[PDB]
Amino acid sequence: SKIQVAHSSRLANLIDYKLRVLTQDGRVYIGQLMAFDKHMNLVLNECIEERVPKTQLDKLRPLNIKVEKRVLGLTILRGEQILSTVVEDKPLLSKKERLVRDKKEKKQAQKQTKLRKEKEK
Amino acid sequence: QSFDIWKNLDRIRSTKKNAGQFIKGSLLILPMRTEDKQQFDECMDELHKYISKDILRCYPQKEQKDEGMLFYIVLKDFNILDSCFVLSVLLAFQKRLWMAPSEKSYFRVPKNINLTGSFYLPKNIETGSSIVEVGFNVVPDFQQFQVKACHVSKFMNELSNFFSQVEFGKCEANVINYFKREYNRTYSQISLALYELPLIGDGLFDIKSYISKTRPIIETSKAQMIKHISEMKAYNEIS
Amino acid sequence: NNCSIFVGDLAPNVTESQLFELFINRYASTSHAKIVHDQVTGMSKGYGFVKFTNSDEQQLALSEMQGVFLNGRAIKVGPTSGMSQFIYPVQQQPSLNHFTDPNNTTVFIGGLSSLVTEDELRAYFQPFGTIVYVKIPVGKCCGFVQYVDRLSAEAAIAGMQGFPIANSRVRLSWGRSAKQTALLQQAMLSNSLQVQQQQPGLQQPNYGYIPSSTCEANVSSTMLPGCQILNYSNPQQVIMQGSEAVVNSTNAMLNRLEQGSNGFMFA
Amino acid sequence: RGRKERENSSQNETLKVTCLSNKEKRHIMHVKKMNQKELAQTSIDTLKLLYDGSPGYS
RNA sequence: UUUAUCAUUGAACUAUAAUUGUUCAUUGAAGUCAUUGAUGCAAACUCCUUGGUCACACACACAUACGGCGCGGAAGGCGUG
Repeated sequence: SKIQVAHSSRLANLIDYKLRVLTQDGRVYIGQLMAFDKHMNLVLNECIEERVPKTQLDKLRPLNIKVEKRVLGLTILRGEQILSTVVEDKPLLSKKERLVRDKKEKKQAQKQTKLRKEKEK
Repeated sequence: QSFDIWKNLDRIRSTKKNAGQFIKGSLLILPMRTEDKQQFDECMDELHKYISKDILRCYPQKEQKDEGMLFYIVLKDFNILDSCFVLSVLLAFQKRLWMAPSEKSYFRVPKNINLTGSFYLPKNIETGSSIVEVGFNVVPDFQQFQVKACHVSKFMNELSNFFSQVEFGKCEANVINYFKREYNRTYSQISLALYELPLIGDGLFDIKSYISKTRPIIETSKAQMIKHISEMKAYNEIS
Repeated sequence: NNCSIFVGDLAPNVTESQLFELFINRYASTSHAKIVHDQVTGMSKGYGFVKFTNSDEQQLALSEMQGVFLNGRAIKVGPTSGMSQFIYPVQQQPSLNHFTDPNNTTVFIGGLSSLVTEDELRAYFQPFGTIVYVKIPVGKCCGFVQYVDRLSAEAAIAGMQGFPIANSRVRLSWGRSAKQTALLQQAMLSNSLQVQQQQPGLQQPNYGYIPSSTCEANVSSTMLPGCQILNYSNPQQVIMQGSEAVVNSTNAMLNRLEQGSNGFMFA
Repeated sequence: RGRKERENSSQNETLKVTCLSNKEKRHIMHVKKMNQKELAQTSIDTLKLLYDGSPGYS
């Protein structure tokens, strides 16, 4: 889908990407990751869960496929019953804009620590 | 036109623009009542000789009242002509017993009689005049439809214009027994309500507490009425 | 105006009489005063309302009692009443004529041919409801039909409109009584005020009476709600509604047909 | 933009822009914010006080 | 296009079943709503979020197939300090 996912990136670098994560059933969840852990428990913002019916599976066996989509919103999915994750869609704001946003967050956090040091005195 | 059923049947077969196709998922229920059974049986045997068993079915009652019987006539997967024929025959027969006891013809309709009747249809209808719908029906599932004061040809034309516009579909399988149980339940409720009619005074209203609950209140209301009459007399007095 | 002031944080030994003495008769005139006590204990919660007629006297009392010694504590007599989108609607009044009175139940009839009697005019307006008098002015070709109910007057106007009495079309409207018409004529001859008075009510609620119900005629009444309990008599007093009312009405209408076939009454 | 759109739009009319001062728009937006929050917090409570004497109110 | 509960008995009954099948009913345990329901098929209309809605010109190039020799932005590969 001409996204060109990064060639040397991991889960700390794939954050806030619109993932298309596959499970053991095939119940594909599409949404933005915002956190993970050692067991790969993924929170998913604006997530949608898509499946294929049993009648559509005969047409899928060797065209249009009518998938069943349900809307989950902000969910938190476990890492046991998942199989694979890919990157489907890029986020809204770019890498330089995320860098400027992270510098603003660091400056705001340093200002908050200076405010806590001023309130402690 | 004429007063014969078969001539209007030929006319409604002729100029209704290929009306031989029936309606997919079509159902009609006509509950009727007869005073006697023996006169009904010959007309119903002639109807079963004319109309097949798969299209039309009949359902008797349980003989609870022993005087007024209740017979269901269920037309299932019917065409537009057989519906008009069955409704014309039954609407002639359930009024010929009161108007013409000496005519003695189960398929010849006289001129002095007007066809006026009531038939149920399922709720899943789509219409997108003499036959009207009803407001405040008594059946939870079905819709009652009324025809009033028509001749034979007007009855044929109005029933054909009604069934040419309505669209049926996807009826429940044993909905006939459901309608039987609901109809018997509703009319057993109103029969019990008529049974409650002599039991008004002193029977089941707890009169011994109801007198003492309203004994000062009606007295104070009567005092208010006497004060109202006296104040009205003072208001209308010139003096 | 009825300005309200809310006194708060009062002591326990302060009844409504002490609050009425401290509120009224001190450069003001408090119309009402009530201390909000407990629902089941009877003790005062320390709060009370005082409603006065004038707003200036209540404002002066709230300005003078702000911090006054009230049974060993403060009075706190600041006002309770007086940017949201939702406000209650407010209206003026139609100055109380005989059209805009909802209790006005007497119908002015006109357009008569000066030929109908009083009993016949009673017979025109009898089944619409109970009635009190059917007197008409002489030489004025008009009259007055006063009922008890207002729905009976609505039914009488909605039915009797456009009905020709003795080859003469009727004119139905509202109007006052004879004494109020004499008062309006006495106040209009000098043209000083010409003010009217509202017709008195029914002192509602009234459980027993059923509107638009007539009865012409011991009584063992069960007072059941499906039937009728009390009714106004036909001249007048209050009668208990018996069970043999439709029988007496049927005998009365058969007697009326028998006496009207011959000519003993025209009504 | 297109040429004929410019000859059509610049000849029809010229509309008037309304605008307010700082304290006026501040007071109006504060009243609109309190109206939005009082509409977000309110709800219709007519059925509770309209069936108050009903036998199944308890 | 496809489904919308079983069992005992009564008046007939096809019948290897816990009378299965046909018409009517008493009773017994749970008893998805949905039949305008569910699946498949297919077209048209409308509305939402995104962009460089950018700088010059409305132009005759190419077998080594296309002068990728403008100012940038978004994603990525390779190389150097």
